[PDB]
Amino acid sequence: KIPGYTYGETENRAPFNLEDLKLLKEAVMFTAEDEEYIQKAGEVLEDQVEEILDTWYGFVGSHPHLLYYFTSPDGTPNEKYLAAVRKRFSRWILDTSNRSYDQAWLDYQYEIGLRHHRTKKNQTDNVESVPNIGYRYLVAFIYPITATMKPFLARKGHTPEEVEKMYQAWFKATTLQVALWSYPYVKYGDF
Amino acid sequence: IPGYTYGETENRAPFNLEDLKLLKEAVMFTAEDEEYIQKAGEVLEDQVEEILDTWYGFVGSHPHLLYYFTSPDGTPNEKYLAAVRKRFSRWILDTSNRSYDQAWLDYQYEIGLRHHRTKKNQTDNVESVPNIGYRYLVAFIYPITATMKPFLARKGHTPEEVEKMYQAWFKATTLQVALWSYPYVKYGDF
Ligand code: HEM
Ligand code: HEM
Ligand SMILES: NC(=O)c1cccnc1
Ligand SMILES: NC(=O)c1cccnc1
Repeated sequence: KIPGYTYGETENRAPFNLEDLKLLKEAVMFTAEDEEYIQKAGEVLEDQVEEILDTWYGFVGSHPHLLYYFTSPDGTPNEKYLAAVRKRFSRWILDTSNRSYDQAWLDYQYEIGLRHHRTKKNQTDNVESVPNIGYRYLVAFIYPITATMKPFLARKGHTPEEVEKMYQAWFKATTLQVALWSYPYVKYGDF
Repeated sequence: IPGYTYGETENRAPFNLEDLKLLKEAVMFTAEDEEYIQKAGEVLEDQVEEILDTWYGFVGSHPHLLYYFTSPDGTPNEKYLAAVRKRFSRWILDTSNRSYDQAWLDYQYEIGLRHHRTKKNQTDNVESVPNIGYRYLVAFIYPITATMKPFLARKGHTPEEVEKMYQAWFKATTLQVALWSYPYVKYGDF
């Protein structure tokens, strides 16, 4: 059992529903074709997760203002916090590819948003860290999380055309999710 | 261009150049991207109309998106659509041609304000829906980025050149939408 991973058993119902999701999927051009290709992406990425995680953790670790969000008050990285989050982050890669984007998925999207936001940050792992991750950086991270995925999608010998379809599905899915995570950040009624 | 007030905004941006430096690092934007975004402008300048038609065609095909240009009776305000189109067209050029400096940041705050209820519908003096839900600005990062790709390949540049121009475009779009969250975000959570 992954500590803190509460998919399917969240405290709250999401403030967005399956009709909201339908319309947001339309805004990111996500269709049944992307459902298929995100699943195929999962098959390609599954045994590569550790190397993907090292790439993403390496990026954050190389910028003091980014590693900042995992630090103790003394400004040093909380290693227990980093490790605990890494397990759930790893599972998120699989979820994106393997879960149906249903109400349970949406409820967990709200949860992940709440956990980056001051509402729930630091509570899952019971750590003393910085209180909030500025929303500017969640949007910003759409780029690195999307673009640095591409070389991994090509590592199993798939053609550039099939890599392109898996990559676009990943881009769309990343964008869709960060959009949802904006909810706890955005003034009530403005989301 | 009616309503276009770049360099002449009545507010200073709440984010400064040090904020921009750090956000550029977050989207992996470097001097290389500075070069390639400028090169993208050279490629895209005389393609703006076809680019606009694609983006407008996407919005027009979805009632929940075209919604944001509608009059209270639910019918599209074509004057609103046309006036915005001119400033949207200029935005494409600005992204490629402006230094990302204080003037640029000031106008980034302005564009955010104009999507938000703070200033939406004031620039063109129209009556339309009061706010554009922030969910859709983030969402639009995908279509605004992805649909640009074919246009960057249309002037005979090499695949490596096209890819670099496209990555620069992706970074810049992401960067800008991040900034535009400011008026939407609960005070102190940005
Ligand atoms: C595309 C953007 C992002 C993605 C896909 C992402 C992914 C994730 C995931 C899957 C989790 C675990 C959720 C769970 O508890 O099950 C998480 C938590 C976390 N992430 Fe992110 N994240 C993003 C943006 C950011 C940014 C910009 C930072 C700043 C360094 C960051 C730092 C953190 C921290 C500190 C936690 C732990 C939060 C807590 O205390 O519960 N994330 N992220
Ligand atoms: C990547 C995301 C987006 C980009 C790059 C973008 C770009 C722009 C630009 C450049 C302008 C003109 C700014 C100026 O006044 O100089 C504008 C205004 C406008 N956009 Fe967007 N936009 C985005 C998201 C959206 C979305 C999701 C909608 C919903 C349909 C939308 C609808 C509008 C409307 C209605 C205006 C006029 C606002 C006003 O009354 O001032 N935009 N946009
Ligand atoms: N490195 C990252 O992008 C990251 C790691 C853990 C949680 N959220 C984001
Ligand atoms: N079509 C679009 O994405 C669009 C058009 C005008 C303003 N903002 C966004």
